[PDB]
Amino acid sequence: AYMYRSAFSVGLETRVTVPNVPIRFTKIFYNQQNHYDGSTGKFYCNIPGLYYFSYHITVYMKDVKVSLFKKDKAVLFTYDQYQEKNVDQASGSVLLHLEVGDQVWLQVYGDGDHNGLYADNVNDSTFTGFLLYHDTN
Amino acid sequence: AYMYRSAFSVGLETRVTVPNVPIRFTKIFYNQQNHYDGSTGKFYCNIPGLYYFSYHITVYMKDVKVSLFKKDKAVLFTYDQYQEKNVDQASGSVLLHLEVGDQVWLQVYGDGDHNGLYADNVNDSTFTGFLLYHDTN
Amino acid sequence: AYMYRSAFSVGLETRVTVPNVPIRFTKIFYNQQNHYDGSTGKFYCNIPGLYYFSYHITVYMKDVKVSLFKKDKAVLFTYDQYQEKNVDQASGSVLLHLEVGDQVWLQVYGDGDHNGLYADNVNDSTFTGFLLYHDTN
Repeated sequence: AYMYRSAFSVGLETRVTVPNVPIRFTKIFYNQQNHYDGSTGKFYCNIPGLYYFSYHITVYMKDVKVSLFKKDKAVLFTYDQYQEKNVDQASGSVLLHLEVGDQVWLQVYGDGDHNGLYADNVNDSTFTGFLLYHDTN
Repeated sequence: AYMYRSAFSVGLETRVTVPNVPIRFTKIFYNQQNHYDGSTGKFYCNIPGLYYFSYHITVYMKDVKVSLFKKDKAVLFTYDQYQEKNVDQASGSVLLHLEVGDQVWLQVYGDGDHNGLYADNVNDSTFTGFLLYHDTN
Repeated sequence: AYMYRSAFSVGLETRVTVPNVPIRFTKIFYNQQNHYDGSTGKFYCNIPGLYYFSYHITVYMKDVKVSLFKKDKAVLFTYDQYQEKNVDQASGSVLLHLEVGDQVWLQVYGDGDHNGLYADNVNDSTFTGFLLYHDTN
């Protein structure tokens, strides 16, 4: 007996250094409905309703700005004013009503043409989302 | 066909500098049931049950302490020790069981009578909450 | 009528200084089904399904690494790079599918043998989780 379900939880373990593009998380904690696509780093709404989104990422670059995108524009914009060195750790959560076809993803902005020396890492960056409430009916 | 639903997600983009008062988030990501009131900055429970709350805010002041209030007292107290440059970015999440009429809001405390020069900003601070489980019945 | 429900939200206020062991949160914001055991500091899955987990903790030690465990292995590994003052404030969220018997808990690692002088504190660290989707049936 079918139930309107949609959720995904994905990570990176590190590498976030490319700006202006959708961050493509490939570590899958959960993506049963395959509504999230690691090839594009985008979540595709296949069920209209209220979704909850949450992310915790580590960005390796200077003056980092994080944007959570819905459809084609930034709906959430993070600019941690407490950025030290060339590493930024941003997080956020929000509820977004989505229609079928609506896309949601994360994107970073900043300078990485002058990054110091890397390190061990093994630090999980995550992007999660799930359908809270299915629309009308 | 009615369903016990209650959720809200609101932000500010910036303005939080006044302490001791409910932070009035006015940017509405979601507030369909209008259980959140931007005039008071408080969420009003209209359905008894278990609620999840989550916030990510940036506070412009020193020696900042953040409190999530339920009814009339702080249930969550955040005093990040990682403060420096008079810019505190506190976050938190918790599950609270609420009864009809219970109010929930965020409140900050600190010294804002010696803040340096501002900046571009454009940094979303958010307050989100949703009914997870409706009570008994 | 029975509803497959399972959620918990617990905190500490301060203490986390001992590494390698499951953090025992004892402040109960919610633990109605008693699925979280404050004695062992572990959540026990009593209902198979999709769970959302969220945590915001403050660790008092140096070179702090944080791990969210599922059953016996670390699922999430948080190694905040912007650490200082021997105080690490880590947070994370993720969705995990669990089977009955599966245990989930938080554990920290790091050097706490030589920490500086404490302070007021009163800083709520939290560990929360809830069943999102009950399994098949």
